[PDB]
Amino acid sequence: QVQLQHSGGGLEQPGGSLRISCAASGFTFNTNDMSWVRQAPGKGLQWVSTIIGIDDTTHYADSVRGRFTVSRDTSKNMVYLQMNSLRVEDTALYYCVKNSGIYSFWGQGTLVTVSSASTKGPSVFPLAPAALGCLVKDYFPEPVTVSWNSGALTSGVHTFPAVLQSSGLYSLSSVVTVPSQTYICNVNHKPSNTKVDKKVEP
Amino acid sequence: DIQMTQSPATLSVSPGETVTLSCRASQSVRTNVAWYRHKAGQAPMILVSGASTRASGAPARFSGSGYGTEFTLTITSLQSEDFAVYYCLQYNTWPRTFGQGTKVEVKRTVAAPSVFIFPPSDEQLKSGTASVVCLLNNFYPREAKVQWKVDNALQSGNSQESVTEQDSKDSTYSLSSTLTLSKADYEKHKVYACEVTHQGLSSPVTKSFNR
Ligand SMILES: [Cl-]
Ligand SMILES: [Cl-]
Repeated sequence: QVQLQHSGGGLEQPGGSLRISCAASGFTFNTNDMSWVRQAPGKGLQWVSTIIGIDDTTHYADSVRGRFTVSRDTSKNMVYLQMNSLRVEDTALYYCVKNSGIYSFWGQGTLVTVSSASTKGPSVFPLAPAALGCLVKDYFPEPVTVSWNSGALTSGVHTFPAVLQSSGLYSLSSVVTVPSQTYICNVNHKPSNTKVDKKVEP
Repeated sequence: DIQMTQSPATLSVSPGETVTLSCRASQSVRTNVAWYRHKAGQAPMILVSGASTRASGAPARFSGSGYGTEFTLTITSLQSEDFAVYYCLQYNTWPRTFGQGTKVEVKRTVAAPSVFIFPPSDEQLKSGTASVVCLLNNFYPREAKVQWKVDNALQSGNSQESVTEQDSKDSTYSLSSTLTLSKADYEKHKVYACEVTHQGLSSPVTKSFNR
């Protein structure tokens, strides 16, 4: 079957560089057109580039031309995307995709994060009471995990999607609607290796 | 560049219904247009290619029509997995261009939001910054206007909203609007108000507190 195996992406500083890839199989890769499509948080799909199977020619979007290079290695069935002079707006999920237009086969999304922020664990403030919660503020990069009472409290929980703040740090609130027992919010941040437990008191 | 214009931005429908999505090319793209379905956390999947040819592995319920500048997508008897975002793509020329997307959401009755306000915590004030959180719980439709007033002065540039996906059980939305202030500016004022406007509310509800 047509398989497309993505590489890991990364966390990069503006003006920095990254190379992402997909290992292909289940089709005649040496003669096939391969493309790169990206999706920025809260934005739509956007075409990045395509490499032509028959003659190795390439096409780019104006926003990436001169910075990004699409190449391939026929011997390993590898398609690459060398992303240089990285810009904040390059922050996205990148999909290697089969063909120049009819994208039937997609690789898994490769996350590329472009930011000047340093890795930082969140500060967990309480949302005091009915409704109560936790303010998971100033963390970088995504993601954090919010659970209540070590995972016992699962119903009536609204854990908001993170927003990127003006500071370049992320923030979200996790809220719970409860009747009238202690209430603890357990927030993990794997990038910074931080675990914070905060109990909410009225 | 060829501009691809998708309409409407959002479609509010029920499961089992037949539905049509529109896509408009700024100039002729002949029949070289494709349709895609995108659900969060999973890679987008192809539905239609060559404007009308249904794609090889796409379900039988997806149909496409049109040529030149006006294209359509028909979803016959839509399923729960169909509540997603649909993109059209032109691949007739370079750059390849996608449409901005059409969100197919779960139609349900109007529900007014339950509004709550939260002053900054004492521990947050120990760090030179204040966060006033305003909660808008389990409402429908998604459209909600949230106004922040500090001693009756309308606030601009210091708030950010976050809204959840449709609740799997009741198909409603929840929204947080968080107001950011320096500790200094927070101590200059008394009345912190969160005024909400929604189709389910006859009059704007205001949830407030005194510092
Ligand atoms: Cl997150
Ligand atoms: Cl079907």
